[PDB]
Amino acid sequence: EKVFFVTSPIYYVNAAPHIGHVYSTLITDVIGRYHRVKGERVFALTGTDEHGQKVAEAAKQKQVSPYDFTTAVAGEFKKCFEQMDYSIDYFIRTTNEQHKAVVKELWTKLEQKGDIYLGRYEGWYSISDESFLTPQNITDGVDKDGNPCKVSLESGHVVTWVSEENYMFRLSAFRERLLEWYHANPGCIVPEFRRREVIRAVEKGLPDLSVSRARATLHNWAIPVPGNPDHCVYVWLDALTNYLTGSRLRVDESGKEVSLVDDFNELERFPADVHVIGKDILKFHAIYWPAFLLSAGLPLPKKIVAHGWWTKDRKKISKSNVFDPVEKAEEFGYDALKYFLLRESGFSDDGDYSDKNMIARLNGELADTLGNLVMRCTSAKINVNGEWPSPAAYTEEDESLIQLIKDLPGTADHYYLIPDIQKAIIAVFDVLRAINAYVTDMAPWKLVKTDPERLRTVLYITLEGVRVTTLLLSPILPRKSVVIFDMLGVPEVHRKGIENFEFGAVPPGTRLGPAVEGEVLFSKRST
Ligand SMILES: CSCC[C@H](N)C(=O)OP(=O)(O)OC[C@H]1O[C@@H](n2cnc3c(N)ncnc32)[C@H](O)[C@@H]1O
Repeated sequence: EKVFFVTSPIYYVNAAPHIGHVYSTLITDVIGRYHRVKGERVFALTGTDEHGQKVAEAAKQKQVSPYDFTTAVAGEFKKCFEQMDYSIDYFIRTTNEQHKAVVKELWTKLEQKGDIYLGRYEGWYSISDESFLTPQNITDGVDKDGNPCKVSLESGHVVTWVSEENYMFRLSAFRERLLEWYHANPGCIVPEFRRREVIRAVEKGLPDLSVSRARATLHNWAIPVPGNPDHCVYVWLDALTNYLTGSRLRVDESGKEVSLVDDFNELERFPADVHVIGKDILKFHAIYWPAFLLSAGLPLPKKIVAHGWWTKDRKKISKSNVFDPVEKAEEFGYDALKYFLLRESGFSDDGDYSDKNMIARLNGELADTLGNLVMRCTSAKINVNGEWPSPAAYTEEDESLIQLIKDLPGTADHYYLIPDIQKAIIAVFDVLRAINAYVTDMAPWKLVKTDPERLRTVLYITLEGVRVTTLLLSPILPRKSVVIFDMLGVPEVHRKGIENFEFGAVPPGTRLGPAVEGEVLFSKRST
């Protein structure tokens, strides 16, 4: 047993944060959260990637030193993510000294086992992606200022030629072993098809990788290569090591580091259980990262979730679709927008954000299915005693609904683990819709007069239903799930832990929380 260790990719500090990074870190957060709700110990980890030519030149463009610039931008990121009301255990920065120590340690480790040598790289490169590309991965396209240039087929950004004496990691040595790892662990890359892509790529062949760069090129704004000040460590070998650094930092109550353990075992975090990333950076996480680790005698991660790219109104996120997530959060609600991001598309798909679409999913899932159920379920009209009634005899119809509620956890457990947050959300909302049909059917408004003894069995099942679903929706709706429980008057101990996935863990005679006359759970908006 280990600390469950979930990651978010650390982001380039060249520009303000947006929905893309909020999205990636939310997925990180939800996986971390669910596992905590399971009662497991967890370490979630978002951060910023600060070194390298991309950011270095981003600082030059804004007429200011990288030190001042990166600190400032990295600050916008901590602010955004604080306001997004997450629950991550650390915000890492590659400018941090303890990190640098680890990168140098890893570098040395790799050198030691003869898998780094001094070579050349003569080929293409995208500064904007800090990615080496082969000629097949570039095409003709327009420079800014209209000039003919070469653009990346992956990114679309400008690619410049590079002819440098660089340090080379022996990636080609590791293709057969990588291929075993992909096959030995047929669920280590999700969604499935993105796995297949990785395997096709590795099936063809791997060249050795340039893991250092000419100091000059980077504007001296990267971690030096050990034993050779003339070089700096490739931004990605630096950036990828952030996962190993967070696994070795010890953190205090204010979220600041205090110490860097010598060994990764001391904190029982490494290797990552889930590396949430974007499809755009798969090759580094699924080919490079594991290759480095094997070289160095380290463990490999368990799972890499590579997701799709958001767009707004089908047009791509605006360099020049203004998208402030914190405002859309203030507009519609923070849990509401978290939900929408997680529900509106799965990891296989390139989601398309639309205000009107979210108004729909708010008004017709959160408000009208979930919210609606709760408002009836807890009411002086139906629940005249404001308690949890004792169940009478169970109808077969009762037993059907219950079986759905008994099963619902085990199913969502798989989907959360896959991970597929979408097929875990619907899974719950299938059970919420059922619970709702049942109640319309049983007509408890009528039963309060005809058959109070039967109304006990109806109200109780509903309540336990609404409870087990809300419990399993916690990581999606962290703040509203607490409001739901408060209305239900569930004890705090029954809001966490697998013991409370059991049907009927809250016993009858439990008193409902106070009834506020205005209290609406989710607010129906204009179309
Ligand atoms: C070892 S980690 C080093 C990573 C490196 N520092 C880096 O890649 O920096 P970066 O800010 O350009 O990263 C872009 C990342 O943000 C998300 N993302 C961005 N745009 C998105 C969108 N439109 N939709 C969904 N997700 C998006 C997505 O996760 C993608 O990988």
